[PDB]
Amino acid sequence: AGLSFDNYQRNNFLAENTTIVGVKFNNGVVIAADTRSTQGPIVADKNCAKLHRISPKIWCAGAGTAADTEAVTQLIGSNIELHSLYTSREPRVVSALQMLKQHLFKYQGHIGAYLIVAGVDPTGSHLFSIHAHGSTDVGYYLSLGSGSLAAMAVLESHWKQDLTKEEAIKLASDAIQAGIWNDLGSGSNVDVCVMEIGKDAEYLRNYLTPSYKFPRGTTAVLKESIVNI
Amino acid sequence: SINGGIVVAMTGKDCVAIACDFEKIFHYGHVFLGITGLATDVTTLNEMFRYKTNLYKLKEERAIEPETFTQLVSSSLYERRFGPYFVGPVVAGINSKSGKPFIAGFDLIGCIDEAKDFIVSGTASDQLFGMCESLYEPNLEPEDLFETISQALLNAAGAVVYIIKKDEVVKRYLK
Amino acid sequence: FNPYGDNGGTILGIAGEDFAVLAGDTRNITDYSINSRYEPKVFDCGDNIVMSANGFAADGDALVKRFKNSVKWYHFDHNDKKLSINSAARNIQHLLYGKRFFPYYVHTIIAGLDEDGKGAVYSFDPVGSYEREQCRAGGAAASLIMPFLDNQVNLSVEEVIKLVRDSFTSATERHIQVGDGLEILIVTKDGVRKEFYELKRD
Amino acid sequence: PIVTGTSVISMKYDNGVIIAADNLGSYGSLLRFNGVERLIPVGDNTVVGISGDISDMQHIERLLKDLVTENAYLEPSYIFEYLATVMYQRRSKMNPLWNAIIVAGVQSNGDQFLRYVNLLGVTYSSPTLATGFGAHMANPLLRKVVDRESDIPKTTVQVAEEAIVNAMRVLYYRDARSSRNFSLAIIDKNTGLTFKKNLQVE
Amino acid sequence: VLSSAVPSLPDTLRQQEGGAVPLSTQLNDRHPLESTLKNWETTQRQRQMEQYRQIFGIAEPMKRTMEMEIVNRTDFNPLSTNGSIHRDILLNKECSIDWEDVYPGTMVGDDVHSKIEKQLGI
Amino acid sequence: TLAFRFQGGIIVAVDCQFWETWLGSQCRLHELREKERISVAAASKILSNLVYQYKMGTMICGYTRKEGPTIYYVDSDGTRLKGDIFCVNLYHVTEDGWIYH
Amino acid sequence: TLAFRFQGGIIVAVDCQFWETWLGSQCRLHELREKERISVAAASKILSNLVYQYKMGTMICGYTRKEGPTIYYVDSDGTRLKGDIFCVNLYHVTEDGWIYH
Amino acid sequence: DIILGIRVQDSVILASSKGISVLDDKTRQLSPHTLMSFAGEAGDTVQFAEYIQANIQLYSIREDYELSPQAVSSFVRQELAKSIRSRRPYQVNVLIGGYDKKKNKPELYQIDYLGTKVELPYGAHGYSGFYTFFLLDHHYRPDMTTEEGLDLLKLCVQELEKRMVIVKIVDKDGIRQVDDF
Amino acid sequence: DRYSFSLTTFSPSGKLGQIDYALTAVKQGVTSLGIKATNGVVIATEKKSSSPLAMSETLSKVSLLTPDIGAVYSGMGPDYRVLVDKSRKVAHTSYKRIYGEYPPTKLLVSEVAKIMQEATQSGGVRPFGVSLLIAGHDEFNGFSLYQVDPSGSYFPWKATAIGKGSVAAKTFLEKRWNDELELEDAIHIALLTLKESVEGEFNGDTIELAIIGDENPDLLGYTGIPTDKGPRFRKLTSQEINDRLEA
Amino acid sequence: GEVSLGTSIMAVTFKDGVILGADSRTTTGAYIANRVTDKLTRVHDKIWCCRSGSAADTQAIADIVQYHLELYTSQYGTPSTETAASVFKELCYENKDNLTAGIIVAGYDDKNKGEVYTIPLGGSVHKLPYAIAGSGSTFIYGYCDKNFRENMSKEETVDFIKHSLSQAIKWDGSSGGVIRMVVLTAAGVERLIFYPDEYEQL
Amino acid sequence: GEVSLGTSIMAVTFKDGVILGADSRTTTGAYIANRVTDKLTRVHDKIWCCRSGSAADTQAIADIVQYHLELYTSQYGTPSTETAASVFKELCYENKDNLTAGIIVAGYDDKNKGEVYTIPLGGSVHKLPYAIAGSGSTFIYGYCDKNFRENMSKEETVDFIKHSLSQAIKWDGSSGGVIRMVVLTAAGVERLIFYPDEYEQL
Repeated sequence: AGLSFDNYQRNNFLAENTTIVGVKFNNGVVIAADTRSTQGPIVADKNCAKLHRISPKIWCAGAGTAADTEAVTQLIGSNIELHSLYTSREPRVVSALQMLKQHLFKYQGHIGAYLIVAGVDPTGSHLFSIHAHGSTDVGYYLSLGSGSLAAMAVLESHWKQDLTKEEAIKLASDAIQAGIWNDLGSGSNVDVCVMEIGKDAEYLRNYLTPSYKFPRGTTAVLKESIVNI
Repeated sequence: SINGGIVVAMTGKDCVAIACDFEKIFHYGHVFLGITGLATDVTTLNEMFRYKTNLYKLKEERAIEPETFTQLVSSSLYERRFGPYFVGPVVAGINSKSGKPFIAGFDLIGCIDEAKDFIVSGTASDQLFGMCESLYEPNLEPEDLFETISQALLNAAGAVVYIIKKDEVVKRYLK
Repeated sequence: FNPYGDNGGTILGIAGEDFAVLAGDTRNITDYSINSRYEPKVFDCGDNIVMSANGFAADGDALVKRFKNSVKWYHFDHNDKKLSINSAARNIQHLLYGKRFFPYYVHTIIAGLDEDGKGAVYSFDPVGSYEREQCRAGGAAASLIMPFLDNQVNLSVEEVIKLVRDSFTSATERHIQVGDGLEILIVTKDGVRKEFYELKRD
Repeated sequence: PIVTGTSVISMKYDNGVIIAADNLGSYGSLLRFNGVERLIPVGDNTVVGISGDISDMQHIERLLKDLVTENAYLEPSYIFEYLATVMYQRRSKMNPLWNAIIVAGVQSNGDQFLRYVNLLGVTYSSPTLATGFGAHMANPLLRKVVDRESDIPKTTVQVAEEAIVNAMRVLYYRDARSSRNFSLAIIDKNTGLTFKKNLQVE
Repeated sequence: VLSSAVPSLPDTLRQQEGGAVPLSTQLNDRHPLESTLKNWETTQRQRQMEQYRQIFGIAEPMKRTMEMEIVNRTDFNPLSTNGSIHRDILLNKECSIDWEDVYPGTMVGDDVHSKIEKQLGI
Repeated sequence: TLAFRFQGGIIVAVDCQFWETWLGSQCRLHELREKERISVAAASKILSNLVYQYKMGTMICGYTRKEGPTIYYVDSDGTRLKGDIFCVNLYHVTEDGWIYH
Repeated sequence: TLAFRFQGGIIVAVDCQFWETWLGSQCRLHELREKERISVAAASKILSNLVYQYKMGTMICGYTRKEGPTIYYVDSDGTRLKGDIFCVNLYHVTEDGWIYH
Repeated sequence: DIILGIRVQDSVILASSKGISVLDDKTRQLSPHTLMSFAGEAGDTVQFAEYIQANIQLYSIREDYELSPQAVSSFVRQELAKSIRSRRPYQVNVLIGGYDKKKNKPELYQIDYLGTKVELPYGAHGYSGFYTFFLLDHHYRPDMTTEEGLDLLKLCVQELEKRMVIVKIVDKDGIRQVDDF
Repeated sequence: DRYSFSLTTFSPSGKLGQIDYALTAVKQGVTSLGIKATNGVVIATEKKSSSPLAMSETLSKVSLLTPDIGAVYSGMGPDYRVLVDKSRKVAHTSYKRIYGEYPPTKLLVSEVAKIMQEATQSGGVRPFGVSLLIAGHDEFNGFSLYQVDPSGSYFPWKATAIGKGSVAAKTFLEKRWNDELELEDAIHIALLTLKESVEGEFNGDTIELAIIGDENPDLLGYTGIPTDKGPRFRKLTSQEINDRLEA
Repeated sequence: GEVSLGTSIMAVTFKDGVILGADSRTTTGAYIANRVTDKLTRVHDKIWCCRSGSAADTQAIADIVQYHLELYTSQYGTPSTETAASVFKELCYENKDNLTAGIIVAGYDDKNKGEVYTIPLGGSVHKLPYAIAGSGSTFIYGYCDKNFRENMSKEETVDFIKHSLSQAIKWDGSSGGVIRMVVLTAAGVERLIFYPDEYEQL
Repeated sequence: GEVSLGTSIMAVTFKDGVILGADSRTTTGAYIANRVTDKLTRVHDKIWCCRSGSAADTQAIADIVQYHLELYTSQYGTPSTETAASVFKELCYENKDNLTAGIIVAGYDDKNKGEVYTIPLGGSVHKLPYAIAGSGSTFIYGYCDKNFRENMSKEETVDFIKHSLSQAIKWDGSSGGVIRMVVLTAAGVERLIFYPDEYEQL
């Protein structure tokens, strides 16, 4: 059951032959990320959504192996949804942190999911970062991805206590812009989500957004046929 | 060897085009799947998806839509996350209800790259990313779409092209 | 110790019917961090010769430096006579070939006008081997450039400069190491002309 | 390397260049020598800032002192080419100097100079230069002040100095191998080389 | 399943595994995470019972394990590999998901009677 | 060592210890359950399937009412092959058993 | 690629660049000092002794007044061997030189 | 260890190359109108062939019906792939040649060590896979008849032994042994 | 102890003993009904409590399985509570984590029925003593209403009632249903029918009503990405029901 | 790529309680991932843990110990500091082949007043009047011995810890930031924070 | 199998001179080959060297420095401590790729009074008021800083060195034995020896 290792030996035989930032402000927390996805040096898919939704007021953004981040995040989202239904309560961010880190620790870091989890619960706002090995830390502001260092510089330079909603959005967006210009892995547009204690989460997709028609018949055709559904 | 073929998918105006260089393009209802990589994995995945989609049709009395099939392939691929299938698949189809053309591309373990313009996979893709972008435009007609998709495939590299309409599919071969 | 680095980027040479073109991006790179946004990747060596060594910058700058010195010595020994493109090609081959067992990792291209006035472009294997070619590109995004051009070429020096602009504009769109600035050198019997155009910053 | 200086940062402004470095030589994880000056004035018009192996830094320092001595019987570009040749040649000898060097200065004609060179001989110029850990932290911050050549004339001494000092504070906070004490040198075409010592990050 | 004709060899045919090719001695090179991950749940459960024994005494683990054995052995459904509904409650997995649940994972030896014999060791 | 087949029977001239010793145990059980001597093809087949599972150039000879004179060689890698002539103190094999010459 | 010897001459049908280019330099010097074209055996021998010192499947063909039509293959490891038939656009070689067919 | 396959207009011709000296290696009869030839590692390859023979024979006894060559080829492909899941791949190459009585047409299939199935007009493995395609591709034709095929095989085998086999044919009459290579 | 003889066995008349007894428990249980309208579905039931001191908010009989699906029961609450917990879990393992979307009503009902059926042939567990009226909406099948019995047999219903007042309410729904019913009209009918069945006091506190109808973005909890729209299942508050009753 | 806890931690028993102190800087290589970390982990109301080594294994172990102690508390009342150390040993030792955990346990109980237990990477348990661990502890071994005294008061112990960790922070760059301290006493748990401006100049 | 110098050495400038101190234990692994070693090496009458790292390379270098200084002395009189450090750097640096040498140089001269130069394994030279090196020095970095003062008298410096090396000896077993100290002053070279019974109880 579960992940099978069904072709580990066969694959071995054959072989032998982004920027994410979280900013906590006075009445909530802000999570922002870029929208460039790269398959190696190539830009596989621009305009990509990197802000996952564990719950309505708990949002996640990750780096590393993409599939691993998507796989666990969706899995934890189901547990949060089920647990909330079971307990008939608004889920806590700490809840997601415990199962998320316990799950990653179970796989010895082979599941390469590095995540930033931000959300608001009845006990207040929270902002956590999670590594593939399960280690976590809590901070007022965080950054992740290849452009983390560039983004952190902006955060450290400008961040201050009890930021306002407008300032945090500008700070997070500005931090992502720094990674976009200075890091190759980051680029395209910026996705911003704002979670507040007493309000619904606002997902600001595309918050910032910084002929060869050949004549018909050019390509020769050997034969044509009609396929039936 | 028959391994390493190249497959490309493009989105047009109320139509999609999927082409490839034994056949690597398979359809389960009105959704088309193209797989590039090891031939053994290509054969295995088709049988698995035929097994899964056929049960889906029987249980639900409804054909699987491309959007739903996209998640099914991703979940199936993530299984065997350790020792995955050495394949890069591409799905192309039109949703029966909304009629919105849909295409997507995956990595070994199912990372959904739901590009709105074009999708490529397999060997020699690095050359085909740029050529598709230089030639691609939004909202091509089915006939104009064929020229753009065929020209990118042939010059980048027989070849076969599928033009998928709402209730009509055209299969073509190229020199 | 690893003596060899990398800087990315791309170069392109086209041998027009009469004119010759050499183009390359201006961006310098190290493992995802932009070292600088304007480093001239294409050089003019005089005598209607434009040279560019892509790949490892420290290998490339040395090769052009030694080649330029050879040109000066050639002028002194040959009564300041012009250096032919073919003569320069073999001269560079000896320079490249002079370090076989410790070679330059540079795919260099020289463009100019051969004796009769037609466009000339020579591309050198890192171990020296060269061949006369109508058009050639080298570097990271070389594979993304040649296929597009071949469609539209296989033409004046103002409509090819359009295709090169679009070609590099296409490469910068899907490739991250492609630069944020385009350098183009145009060689004609009139002389050598430098043109610069801007590309995407990120 | 054994004893290393973490980072140097610099930026060219309208009327000159500014270069800064922290006064620490780190013995691995140990902040052993918090008195190591790493900015080397080479005259009234240039400063050489060095990071990496401190032992190799002191070998660079004498060559610069010999350079003034042998000549006195200099320009910023003049000094860089001497260093670049040494750095390249040490690489060619498979005996590199484990350093990254920024040469900051003002030419006698008023032209501003900022060039980088590392153990591999790779060199590049930029409106803002930083070495090691400062290439990822300060360089994005400084680039916001001068993103391109056109911004150089629009940046004054105070703005450039403020940006440099601010970059040091961010650099110090997130750099484990850094120190609160740093030296800052301002070279201006009018007021000459201004050199500030043991500034405190706050 | 050992061969009936010779009680010293695996029954290559009844044990449908792709021939005798997957021989016993060769199932030694394994993924590093396979062994730890396969019996991760078992280790946590046993560790949990040990703490109950240390604090609550041997009575509590006996009551926990006896209830589970009652549920497991009284539940025989040869047409479903899904865990029993009451098994989740006892294990406290009634509001949790795992890859083992999402991915639960032949003409010859998959018949019901095969499980009847194994269930009863007949 | 060598052995060959002929009209009159079979001629033989000149870890492994136990496996042959243990195999002598299994043939005893088979000789008992079926009450008839195990054939050479079976005996070689049993040995072949085992050396495979535990990857010993053993050979087998015999003379049976139905099978007749047969020689089977079992390679250490599990290769089983019949042989009219085998080559790698004389014995002679008949239906009544072997004879020491 | 292939080449063979016949009464009328030789038929040829279809790093290495310089070594052949450089070898063309040495034969020029030999053609000058001795004022007579270097023989095939010598030319192959020179090439063989070099690829050996710097361990390039080069071949040599020619037609000389005394040596006549000969073909010599030089392996990348320094092996030199004469050949009546060689196999691995047509040319014909005579005493006056090659002819492009 | 050479295995060959030629799909003539009414039959399939399979050929195979032969301390211990004898006077039917690398082959197994799965069905009266199906023949399977394999090459690869000694030992690991024969147990797989024996196992496949048992399963196909078991199906035939159970249904009292002749499983089609296409179905047999698919079954081998899945078992071979299923075998490699939990072990390191082993060099095996299988040729399945059979006559489809229902369709009254011969069929030949090639299965590689990784478990990929190809329907072929002709196929080969081993030392025969480097040059022999140069001959079969030039001389093979679809409407070639059995007697012509063995001239081609006799021709082909001749080139094999110049640069350097027991032959069986599957037809509506069933498996047949041949001395004329 | 390798086995346990089946609790549920056929009688000489061909009837399953425990199954029929389980249906009786549902029959003796509190009444619950559902009505399928042209643009929505209604599921209603009334809360019987041990004492008035009980918190009515905790007596939630109508529950959410998926944002577009809801269920109500008549019989033994504990059995229904366990089933809902498994039904929600199954909706994620079987379908959502595989197809990325919530299952349709018919599939979810089938999987709940499978859970109830496997208890009908087992040596340890009696059959579940509940019948669930599962109402939901599907993008293709549209609005639907299913009734699943202890035997595991589920039937789609235009309008149905289960419990003590099943026969009386079902006949009343027979005379007051049509293909042209509006969701607002269905709620009025449901409240009426429930009034004859309920013994004692009839208000919004003794009655809870849930509806499958138009989306509720206000209940989604977040904004943006319009392709992700709200839920359809809404549990009317006691305040809303009281306003409906006076009308 | 596992995250190792670069720490400078310290626990000191004093007259009527125990004090647990630690830095706030966690580093991945030379980078400071977070400079406001709370390395003082609560396993019980009067028992506090501090982690050294891998951040993942220790965090998992700490959760289990809190789980077991909470399980113990519900049955036999508030545990002792010795009991918590025993719980740590079982997890740390029996998993020493898989988990890289180093722990310091400081707690208060009526029976034994304040107590400190240190668990190095080997898994052994040693009861000490005071304990220091982490990368920065190697630089104050000779200072704590010379200045530590038995049955000190709160003010002296707080000053003693401030001086001790100031030097470890000064010399070890893997440790730094704010000095967070927990005072465990019969009066109750008390939290203290000292910023760099308060202890560096000592 | 090269013998590495397990040492705990220290040099301290004071009011009217400099004091050089070191242990007497040299260890091969866990074994103490000799416990009465004289690690204080004389390169000149008023200049004394102390070695860290490999015992062979440093001994060879020390002999050369004494040879060069004796050569210098015969020509330009008694050298300065700075000159001796310069000699060490040339040998240590230019042979850094082959010789593993770490040195501390303490000397007295009329022009500069007492001076201390420390040369870590990298070959760099750093002038300091006081210096500590060796394996046992890592345990007193935080003690010397807190207690060291400028322009101390002989008694305080002797006591300061005794306390400092007692702790390094206590915690580091590679260092131990008798504390031999050299007092360099205008009065002349003075030798002191302190046995374990004299400093352990401090």
